[PDB]
Order: sequence, then structure tokens, then C-alpha cells
Amino acid sequence: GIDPFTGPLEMDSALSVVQNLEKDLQEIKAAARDGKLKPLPGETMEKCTQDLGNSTKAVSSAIAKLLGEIAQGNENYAGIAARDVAGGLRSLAQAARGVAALTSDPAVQAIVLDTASDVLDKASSLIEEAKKASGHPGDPESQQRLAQVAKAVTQALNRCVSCLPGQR
Repeated sequence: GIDPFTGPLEMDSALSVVQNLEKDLQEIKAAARDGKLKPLPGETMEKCTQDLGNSTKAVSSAIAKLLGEIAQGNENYAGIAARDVAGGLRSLAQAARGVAALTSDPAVQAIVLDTASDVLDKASSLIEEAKKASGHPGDPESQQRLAQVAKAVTQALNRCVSCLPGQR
């Protein structure tokens, strides 16, 4: 017993963060549906959508760090990058939910949150796969699937910024 696998536990911890992120927006989904949200127009939609785009590019850079090399047993960057994605996903979700709160149209509100939720959804399995890959001294299949799910996160991000209300 007594396993010293306490090195790359950052990924599992990051998974928890993302799983808290989905449940964060879970409350927000119901809230937006009800008509709660945070409709404070202090942050203008231009800024929220701008931040959303930056958040997108941020975590897109973060996933590239996860898809870089392989974590064999213990690795620090693997954990740091797992923290970096989590931060980007928070920023993503926070900007998206702001957009929904600023708009009064009961359609785009759900769409902006849904896409953000789809991001973290795929990002979850991104971390899940990475968790498994960290226990593999260079696994072929794990990295193949990891790359696929990484891009799925990117697609969701790109879809979120696309579904933003800009119909003028």
C-alpha cells in the first residue's frame, strides 16, 4: 500500500473544478429559465462577448499544453495545464452567463449557456482521458482520443462565440 501517486493529482482536482462548473451553470440554467440571472448591465455585452472570445483562445492554448508530450507517472506541466484549462473554462462560463443575463430574448439565453456547458462537458472527458493518460508511460490510443476530445472542446468554444447574439 501507500502509493506515492500524489504528484499529478492536479488533473483529478481540476476535474472536480469542471464538475463544479457544470453544476454552477446548472443552477444558472434554471435561474435563467425562471428569469433570475444577473441582469446588471455594468458589464456591457461587447465586453462580455470580447472576454468570451479571449477565454476561448485562453483555454484553447491551455488544452494545447495538455496535448503536449505525455505524463508518465508524474509530471508537473500536466497538472499545471489541467489547472489552466479549468481557469479558462470558468472565465468562459462566466462570460457566457453574463451574455445571457444582458439579453432579454428567451432563446439566445439558453443557447449561450448550452454551448458553454457543452464546452465543459467535453472538457470533462478531456481531463478524464488525461487522468488515465497520466498513468500511461506513453499510450498511443489515449493520446489519439485525447486529441479528438481536445478539438471537441475547441469546436464547442467556437460554437459558443458563434451563437452569441449579434443580430443587428
